[PDB]
Amino acid sequence: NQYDNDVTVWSPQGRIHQIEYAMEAVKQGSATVGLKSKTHAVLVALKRAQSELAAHQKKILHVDNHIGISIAGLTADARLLCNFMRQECLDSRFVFDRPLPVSRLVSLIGSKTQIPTQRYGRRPYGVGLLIAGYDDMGPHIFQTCPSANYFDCRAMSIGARSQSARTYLERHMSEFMECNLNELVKHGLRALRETLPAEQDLTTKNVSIGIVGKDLEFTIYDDDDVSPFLEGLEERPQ
Amino acid sequence: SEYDRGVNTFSPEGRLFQVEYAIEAIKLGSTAIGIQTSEGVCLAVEKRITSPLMEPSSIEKIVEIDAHIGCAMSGLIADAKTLIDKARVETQNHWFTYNETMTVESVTQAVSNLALQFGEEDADPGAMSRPFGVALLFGGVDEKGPQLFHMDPSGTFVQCDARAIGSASEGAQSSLQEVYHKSMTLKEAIKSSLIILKQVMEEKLNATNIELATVQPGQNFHMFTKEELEEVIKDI
Amino acid sequence: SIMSYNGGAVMAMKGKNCVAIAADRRFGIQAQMVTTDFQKIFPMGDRLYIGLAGLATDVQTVAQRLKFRLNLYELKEGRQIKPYTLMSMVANLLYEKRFGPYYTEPVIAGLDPKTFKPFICSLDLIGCPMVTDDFVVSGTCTEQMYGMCESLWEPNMDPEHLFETISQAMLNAVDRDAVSGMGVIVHIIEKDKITTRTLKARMD
Amino acid sequence: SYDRAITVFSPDGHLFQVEYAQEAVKKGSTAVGVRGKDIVVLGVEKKSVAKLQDERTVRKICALDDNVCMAFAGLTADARIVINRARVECQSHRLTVEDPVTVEYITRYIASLKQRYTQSNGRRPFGISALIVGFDFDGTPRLYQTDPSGTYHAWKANAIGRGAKSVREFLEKNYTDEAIETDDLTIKLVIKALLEVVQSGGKNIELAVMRRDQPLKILNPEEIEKYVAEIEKEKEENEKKKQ
Amino acid sequence: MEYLIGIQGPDYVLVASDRVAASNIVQMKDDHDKMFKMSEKILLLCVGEAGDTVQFAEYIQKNVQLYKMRNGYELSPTAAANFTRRNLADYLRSRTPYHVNLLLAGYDEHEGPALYYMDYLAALAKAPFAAHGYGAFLTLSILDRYYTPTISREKAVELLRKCLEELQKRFILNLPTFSVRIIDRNGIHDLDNISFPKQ
Amino acid sequence: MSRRYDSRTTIFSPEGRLYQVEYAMEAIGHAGTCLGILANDGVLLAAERRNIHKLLDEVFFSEKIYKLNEDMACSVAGITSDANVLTNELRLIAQRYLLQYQEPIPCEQLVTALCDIKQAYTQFGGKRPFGVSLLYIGWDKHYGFQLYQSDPSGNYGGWKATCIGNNSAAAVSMLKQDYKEGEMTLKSALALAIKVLNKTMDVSKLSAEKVEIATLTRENGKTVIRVLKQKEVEQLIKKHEEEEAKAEREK
Amino acid sequence: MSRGSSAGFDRHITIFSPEGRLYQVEYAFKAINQGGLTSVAVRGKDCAVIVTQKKVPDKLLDSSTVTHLFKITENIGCVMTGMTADSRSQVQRARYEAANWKYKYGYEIPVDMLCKRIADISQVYTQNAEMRPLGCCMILIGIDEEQGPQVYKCDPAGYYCGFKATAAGVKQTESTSFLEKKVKKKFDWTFEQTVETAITCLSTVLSIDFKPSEIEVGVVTVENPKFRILTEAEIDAHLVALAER
Amino acid sequence: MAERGYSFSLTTFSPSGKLVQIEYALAAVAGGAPSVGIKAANGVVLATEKKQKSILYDERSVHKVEPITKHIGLVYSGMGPDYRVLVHRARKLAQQYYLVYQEPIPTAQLVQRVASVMQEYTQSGGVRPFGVSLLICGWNEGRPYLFQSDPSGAYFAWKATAMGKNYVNGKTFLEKRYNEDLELEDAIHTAILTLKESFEGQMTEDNIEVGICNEAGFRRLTPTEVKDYLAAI
Repeated sequence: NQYDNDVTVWSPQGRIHQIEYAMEAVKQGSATVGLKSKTHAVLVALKRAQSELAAHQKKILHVDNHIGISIAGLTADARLLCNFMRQECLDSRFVFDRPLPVSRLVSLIGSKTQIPTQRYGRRPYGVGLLIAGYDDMGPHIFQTCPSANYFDCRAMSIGARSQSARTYLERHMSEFMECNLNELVKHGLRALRETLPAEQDLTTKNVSIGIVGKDLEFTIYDDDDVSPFLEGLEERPQ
Repeated sequence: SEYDRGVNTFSPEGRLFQVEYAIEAIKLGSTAIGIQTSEGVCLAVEKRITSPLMEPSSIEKIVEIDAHIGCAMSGLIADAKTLIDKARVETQNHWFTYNETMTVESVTQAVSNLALQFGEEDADPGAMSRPFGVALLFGGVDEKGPQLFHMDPSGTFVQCDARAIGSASEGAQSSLQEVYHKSMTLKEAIKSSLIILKQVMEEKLNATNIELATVQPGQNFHMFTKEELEEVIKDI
Repeated sequence: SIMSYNGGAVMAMKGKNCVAIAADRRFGIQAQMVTTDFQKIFPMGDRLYIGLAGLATDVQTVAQRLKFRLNLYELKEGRQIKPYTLMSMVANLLYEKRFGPYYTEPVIAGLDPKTFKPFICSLDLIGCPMVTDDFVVSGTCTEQMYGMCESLWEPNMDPEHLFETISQAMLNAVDRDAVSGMGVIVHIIEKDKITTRTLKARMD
Repeated sequence: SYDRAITVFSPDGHLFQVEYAQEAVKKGSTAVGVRGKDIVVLGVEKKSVAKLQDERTVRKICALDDNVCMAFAGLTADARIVINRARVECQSHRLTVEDPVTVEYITRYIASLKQRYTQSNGRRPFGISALIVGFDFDGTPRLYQTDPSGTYHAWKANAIGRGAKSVREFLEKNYTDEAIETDDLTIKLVIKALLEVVQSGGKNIELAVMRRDQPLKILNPEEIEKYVAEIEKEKEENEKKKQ
Repeated sequence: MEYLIGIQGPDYVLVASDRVAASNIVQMKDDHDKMFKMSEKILLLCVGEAGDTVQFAEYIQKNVQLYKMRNGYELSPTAAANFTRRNLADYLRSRTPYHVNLLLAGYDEHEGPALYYMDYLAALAKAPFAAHGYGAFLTLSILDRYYTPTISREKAVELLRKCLEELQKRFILNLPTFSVRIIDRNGIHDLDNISFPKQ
Repeated sequence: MSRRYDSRTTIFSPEGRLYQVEYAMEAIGHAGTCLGILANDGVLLAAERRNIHKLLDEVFFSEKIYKLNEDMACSVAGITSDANVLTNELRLIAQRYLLQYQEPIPCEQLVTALCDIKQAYTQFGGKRPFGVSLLYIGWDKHYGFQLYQSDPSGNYGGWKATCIGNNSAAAVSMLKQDYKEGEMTLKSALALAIKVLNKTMDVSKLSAEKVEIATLTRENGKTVIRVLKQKEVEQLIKKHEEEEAKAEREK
Repeated sequence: MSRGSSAGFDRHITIFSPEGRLYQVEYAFKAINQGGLTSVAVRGKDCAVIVTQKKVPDKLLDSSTVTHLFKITENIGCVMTGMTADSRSQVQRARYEAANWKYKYGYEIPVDMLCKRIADISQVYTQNAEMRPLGCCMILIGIDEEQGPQVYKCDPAGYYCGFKATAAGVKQTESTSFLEKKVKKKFDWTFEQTVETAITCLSTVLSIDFKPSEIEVGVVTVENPKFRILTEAEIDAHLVALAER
Repeated sequence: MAERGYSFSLTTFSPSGKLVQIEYALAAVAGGAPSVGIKAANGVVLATEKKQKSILYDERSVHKVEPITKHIGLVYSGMGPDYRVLVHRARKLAQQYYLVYQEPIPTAQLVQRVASVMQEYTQSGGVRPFGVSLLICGWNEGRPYLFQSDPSGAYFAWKATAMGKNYVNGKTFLEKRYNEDLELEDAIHTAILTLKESFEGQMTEDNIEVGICNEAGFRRLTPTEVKDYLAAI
């Protein structure tokens, strides 16, 4: 139709269709879950392999010693945004000699990604981000969207089939805050597993875990460092 | 018809139309195969010569990015020229600044950062007007050993044990999946690459129809001469 | 100092129905003479001439740029430029370089097209025009030229008297200047003909 | 400041502007290049002779440098732009490198310029194809072809423009080491290939020859007519003696 | 300081230049060519500030050769001299000025031989003979004394030898060898170097 | 925005054609006839005057013929104000060459520079092309007397005799039949021009106020460019009428 | 061509129709009426008066901020009609232009010069395609020392003119005919007569008896050139005087 | 907000070879108020009608006959605000010429520069052509000049011409009334009669504007002078 090609065209219903299509771009990606306790923020990303002979695509990126992200949607847009966030964190450490507070970084992201939603010939970023951070206010989980809106969350899941993960997180959100690190990671892993097909199970090949905490700088566990977190997982309840 | 939408319009399914069309353009390219073993990476491309009067040596579908990194391309080669030039410049820049060889992954990342830098508005004059119509296989040897990376016009790059790009990449990929095991040797990798290329090539496979190159730990990028090509092909 | 780098002297003088313009012919660099036939007087029309003194490089540059602009003017307008208009064009060209000036001081001698009334003027290096009714001088020996012209000039001279007056003024003025001379060229512009002469001059 | 994207991908993976530039090439007069042992020969069809036109002004064969020359098919004015850019590049290469260009270097430069015009905002691709011949410092004869998309290849012999498919079929059936053993045989091969598509039997042929270490040479109509008479004599001899 | 000299005959131009490249007190090179061949019948002789000379001369050479390629005919020596002067004058007031002194020797099929003098300020003069350097102060008077317009090329070479011998006798600098070229209707010809080999 | 209102002037058509250039050529075909003829002792332009009206003030120099420098002149067909733009550009190019080399610009170089400007408008910028075809006559020391023709596409070519504008194809047929290479003089060339204009201007009879003729010749090492007076064109037309009448009487 | 002919994009961008019209400018003139209000300006012998309709439907709206009367300088006043945000942008531009004119030339801008400047700025919108014209009309009043009171009107087309009296908005045709009748029977217009004429024109074309809160009045006089907006007390005094007669 | 205009042409060639936007600008001109120019032996008269749509309009506030220099006058037919743009540009061009050459610009030169501006608007990006035709009068070298400049950027020199409504009939009337050797007073009478041919209703000294150019310069006629001329007719 005539209203669904340009990001500068309002539809007669008060919507912008290009922004919703970028939202669909985020929904096409593989699932990822983020949750926080009193002291830790955990991202667990289900990685997807294009072929049987390919490595699983990286989903968790370093931003700074206290901030990491997991991505859904267009990977190159995610790399653009990650470079921007890294530059902001380095600017903060250069000027103020302090780590940039997470919510200020998320505000900068929202400001940067709102601009192309109003200018002709631009497009929205087609990437959704889960941002795990730790600062003076404790742990933080943030969700950023192609619409440039962002949410402070107790827990969140984005990507394909993320509604099941969101239901599980709804169920155990009351438990999350008093969990220790291993229990929190296991909650995230169960939520991520709820988005899997029946045949597929969580393995050290398709699971990536990012953790940040009070005394713990942001760390990524990919293949063999994931096994201690996978050990002890009960079989899928079905 | 083609100017109704801008180059940066999302489809209702969340895909950029132009990126999808470039992906479709790559299916018209000649087939390239990369195999990563523990002893090195092998790359093999069908030259796809159209006329007897054309000189096959003037087709360069495998190029040296650096002494330790080579690149096979599929799709629109003229588009791949600028990406390859950028890769060479980035490797030399990294050597100039840090006095060391760039890893294969960081070179692939640098090249992939260019894939979506196209647009009509909010651009400098002469900036890219469309995505590149190429798929690249980077094969190199760095401190992490031998590595093979696939890059596509969407800007996604992935590590691969073995991969086929081009026109027959589906059947060739299925053949790669049965043939490839982790402890494969480089000689077996080269032989299996040539077998699959012979299976999928429309023409008969001789020492002039194909390019084959290897990167190994301790040996630079090496493009197989036609005598070596005939040595390998003699028993297929 | 800069204006005296190459030497040179130009003079224009008004007659009854005629003009005269004369220049020395030496091209030299400081004390060393290089050539003795350097052109300093350029035609800008059938009855219009501009003489340039100062840096030889700026003499050549300004003559060529003025020829550029004058040719464009005479193509856009199907007429020959008037001497007053040429003076204004030269002044505009010089003032465009107010802070990076060309080191030349032009002298313009001509007859009005369709009127044939004599016109002479001089300009400074940044293009301040000065129209006189008797004579204008420019170059490295303007004091000597002023002495000669103030003594010898008379109103309503016929072209032969004008030639003798401007010739004697130029010869005796450049005989008294170290970096000018090596010959004098005189143009007499009347309405029906132009006479060019080279004077017998000292060559030291 | 005009920043429109003119060359874009179509849903089937095609760049329609590049294909249309190729169709513009296909409407140009035929050009044939043959690479010999000691000689490279270029030959261009003249689609019509106006009989009032100054020939020197409409030549389709031009020298890029002392050792490099090119013919083209397609749009003449685009060809003029490309040729001037290549000439500037050849001079700058003689300056920054103290040697002349190889044929492949200037071919690469031309091809990359064309590719840039297929992928930059606010401009359409060039509508020409080029045959570039010359000799390297090693004395090797070189023949290359560039197309509007920006791809270039090396050829033993090639044809571009209208009717280039039949001329290429003829060259594939005819190009041989024995057929290029001498310079005269190479020239006759070029003229025979052109005669497969041109009318009036050799009055519509412009022919140029580059020999090793020698500047570009243009055959005057007398030499072309003498070669055509030789070719027709050989045709008659073969027909009568074999039949 | 580097020496240039040109003598224009009725149908030829003879040019010579010193072959010394010096830095501080040491002759670094003793066979240094200061002549640049713009075209088949044009020579540019350039002296002056190090770096400036070759940059400007090669820029001019590139442009003259490009003109020949674009147009199919060559620039005349007068046109080339004026192009050189215009470029030098434009550079004079720019951010990259060239401190070069030039002789342009040329032969035109219609205008005959031509010799042009250009100082670093980009004043262009046409001269029957000219010289550049401190050694010009010692040889211009000899040229004034012995030159005639009808001088033959062998008499021209002898007169040049007189000038160079005067340079040997009186000039404080050691200039032992000179490159000599002649331009005529048949193009540029390299004559034997005029040398004064110290025992 | 831009995209939906953009005319796309500088893009290829599916057949490999440039539509705006072809339509500019149609505009050229509409305009008044200009003819160029080269002889051994000069060259001439003869243009049909389309500004014919009794209330029009007499033209200053010429309606369609523009001097470009001391040695060259041109005639235009197509859009008039576009032709004004182009003639100003040509004068600037010639003076730039004169400033650079201190010699007059050769004719082909001037034509080539203007044609490069035209081609640039055909390839990038999204602007419409110039709707002007030009005839150039000139003299230079390289090739003597020269006649050139240039199109809105930026193509140019040299000619012995050529025509642009209204009925240019019939005029070209006349020229092919009647022009004699290597033997034309300015008198015979003027006679041929009068006959060609008689045929091409079929609706309106040849009168001296309907045509403008300019000749370029050499005198004493100077180039002389002169538009013929009305009486001279009247005499040429009278001579042509006498020639036609006597040729009829013979037949 | 044909009456009301259209070709291409002449209904969407400011390009000529086959009849030579600019449809977007006409649509902007309709945008003026979209506001739904009407204003009248009348020139006296020693004064100029602008009276605009003031409508405040709801009590939640602070009435003091609902004005179409603005002061451009101390001595120049204006009434705006049409789209409110376009009107306020034009008011800001007019204030800037006046201040800059005073700064550059050292005396206050004449009313006709300010009107001409605004009109030039809007003609630019009529000739450039990437922006729409403003949907507002500006009426300026002031006192020129040489020529007395001045009423000038500029419209979206870039057309401007001086008026003896003028109107803008929904009922401006009826208002113009009423003012034509009043100006034909020319009698010496004092300040009171000018104000009453403006108010009675508005009240007769809107077919309502007015209240001091329903209209807004601004005046300039020769005695007091400064532009001043009448308070509700002065307006009620004028309304009482008009009602008794 | 984004201040970038369109960079593509809005006037392009039709398949028949015409630029339809310029023809539509000419249609706009042909719908304008009648204008007449007559070049007499010793001057030029430019007469236009300005019939206001109401008596509420101040006739003296706006002028259609405008001075460009002390020796050049302008009048138009078509769209008034476009005319104001062109008047401002012509005044600036005349001043720049005077600044370079220190003499008043010849009429033909100013006409050429104004026509160049109009052509620019026929070709540049994102603009429509001007919708006016200009009649330009001047006195130079003891000689009167009358030019007409069209929206395409083409200009013509005229002895007498008419623009706007009924301009074909006005041209016929002029060519059957105009003769050489005419004086300025008789040319003024003829111009007023040409306006009267297409005028509707009564013509008064306020319904029309008249400017004259002679050796004394260009000036607008005061309504009293126009009333005297109308009484003479």
